Amino acid sequence: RGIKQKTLINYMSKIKAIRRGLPDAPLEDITTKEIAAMLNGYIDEGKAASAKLIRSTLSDAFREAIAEGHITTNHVAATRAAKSEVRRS
DNA sequence: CCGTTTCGCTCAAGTTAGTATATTAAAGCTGAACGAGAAACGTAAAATGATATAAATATCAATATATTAAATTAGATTTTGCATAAAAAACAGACTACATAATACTGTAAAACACAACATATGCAGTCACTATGCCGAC
Repeated sequence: RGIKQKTLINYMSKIKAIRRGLPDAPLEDITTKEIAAMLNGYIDEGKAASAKLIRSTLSDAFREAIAEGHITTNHVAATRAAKSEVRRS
């Protein structure tokens, strides 16, 4: 997709967290519940900004999957995105 | 001179900062296959350079005089560019006459199938054998 080096690393850092927080079961078997169970698990730890990037990266991963004949719908576009206000003074 | 500890670096996982596009519409680029006329080449044949010497023929000045090709006219005429207009033939604008399809209407056989009482092979209904290791039992 022609990225600017660093940006690519950011994605990999978000993908490595998904495979460790979500089973390696079929995509169609992945319900919306098990996606919010892991998501909210990082929202209570104060990592609100992290949950926003993880869901945005994971959601886009399925859009490409649907395009290549794998799944019919994205069960990630149903969950809410955690808002995060800047705490930096 | 060498060892030990601090510091410059990069990998790994959180915390923020920034900018915003998809289709129409019509080209523009470039690798690869497609299709004739004119001149430089080349072997072969025809014209010419090679070559020389006494005898034959041309080289040329300076001026008188008869001769003639041919540009320079100058008047004569076919040739050439351009229509004008009517005789003669082509061809729509009419029309009845004639043979021909779409249609108007009568005349008649027969295709296509329901309906109904039988007739019966054949698939389905019900039970045992064919064919060969399981399971269970010993090794």
